[PDB]
Amino acid sequence: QSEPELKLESVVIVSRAGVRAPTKATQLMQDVTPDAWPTWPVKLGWLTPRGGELIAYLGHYQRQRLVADGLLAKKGCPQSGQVAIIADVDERTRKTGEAFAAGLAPDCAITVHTQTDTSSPDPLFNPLKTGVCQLDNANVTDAILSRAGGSIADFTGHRQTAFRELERVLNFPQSNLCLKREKQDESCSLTQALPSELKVSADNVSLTGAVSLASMLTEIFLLQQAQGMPEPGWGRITDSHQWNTLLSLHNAQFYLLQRTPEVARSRATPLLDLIKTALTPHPPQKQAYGVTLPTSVLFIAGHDTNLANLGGALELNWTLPGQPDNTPPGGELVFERWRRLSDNSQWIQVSLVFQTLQQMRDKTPLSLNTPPGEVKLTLAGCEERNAQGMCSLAGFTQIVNEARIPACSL
Ligand SMILES: O=P(O)(O)O[C@H]1[C@H](OP(=O)(O)O)[C@@H](OP(=O)(O)O)[C@H](OP(=O)(O)O)[C@@H](OP(=O)(O)O)[C@H]1OP(=O)(O)O
Ligand SMILES: [Hg+2]
Ligand SMILES: [Hg+2]
Ligand SMILES: [Hg+2]
Ligand SMILES: [Hg+2]
Repeated sequence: QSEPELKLESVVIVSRAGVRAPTKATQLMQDVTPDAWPTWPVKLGWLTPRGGELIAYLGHYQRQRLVADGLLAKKGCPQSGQVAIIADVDERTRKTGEAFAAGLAPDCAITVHTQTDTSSPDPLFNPLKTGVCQLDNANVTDAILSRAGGSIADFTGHRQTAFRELERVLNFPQSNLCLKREKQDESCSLTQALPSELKVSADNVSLTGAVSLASMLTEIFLLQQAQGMPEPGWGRITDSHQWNTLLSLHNAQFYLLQRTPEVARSRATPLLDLIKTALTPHPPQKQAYGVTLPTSVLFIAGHDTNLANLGGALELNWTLPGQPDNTPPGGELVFERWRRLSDNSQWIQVSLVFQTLQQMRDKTPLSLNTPPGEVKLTLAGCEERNAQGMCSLAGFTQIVNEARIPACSL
């Protein structure tokens, strides 16, 4: 029987938090629709129990997957430290780490380590906001505008079809924002009523107006769907095409603010350092978060911006068949180090593991038989590859060292 020529030696999963209630409920959100937003079973921004179950499924899947690759034992709790879990201080990320452990090894109580000070943000997930490093305002401004085609106006102008789809879903024409508008000489328009401007500072970047609103609203519609609510978008979202059109507004914002290299590299450096050190073979030692690296499996509960920052920084591009959100709740950026038995050389494979929107809607349990979606990624900047398209450890290490911003390391 043909035997595998590669042996899995280490896995690093950067995961976005699972399904959660929208993070805010502003007046603007109510003014763009005459309808009422459906309420959620948990506080704003918190993980819903269904979201935890969905993450638990991925945890269950990963356990089966890793067992077949012989990295984890089929029975019992993983050895001490064999599995390490790190999470951002947010309630949803902490709970996502807990839901993953529960699914990976039920009743095994794998600790979910976070920064000790839980009332302060963790720079690992955003060194910009905590002041670890700064963005070059002038350079970032030019890079974002450049990728926008010169202006936000031209950017949004190319996505009016998607904006009109959102307006339709919101029944925008019959909203307070529309009715109480004075310049009623022209038709009501989200992009016109809320001009979008690029804001750039040393610690942050943002798009005001319709761009950021549309990006948040469409994500909420996705959240309603994944949460299993009766009629997302008030029943006005009836087919896959509409889902894609709507979410494209969401992916569009991330393309500008989170994938742009001038922002991504800085914002992803701490995570790049962690990932590299965890994937690089070396003597174990209690490190950051009280975790010992390297180890078999490291699961990091982060956010969608983290996945996008890492994609931009590593030049990893992807689209997820069945999932309109490129960085969906529970989505996992998976890094694996495989050793080639023939010569003991080290290789790194990157992929994006995720649940399709329907698998979230139907809350379908996962397993090797019913696996979640998975896309094998290709590091666009890697030259030295093996038969299976993986990048050599040296190649990967070169890519990370050139991408990271030293000034942003922790
Ligand atoms: O960590 P927070 O301070 O609570 O900020 C959150 C978080 O963004 P980050 O990646 O910067 O952490 C959400 O991302 P997830 O944790 O869900 O992965 C994002 O939600 P979306 O981008 O998916 O919509 C949301 O933004 P939003 O206003 O659209 O809810 C945003 O909140 P802020 O805009 O206030 O920073
Ligand atoms: Hg800890
Ligand atoms: Hg280490
Ligand atoms: Hg996202
Ligand atoms: Hg998202």
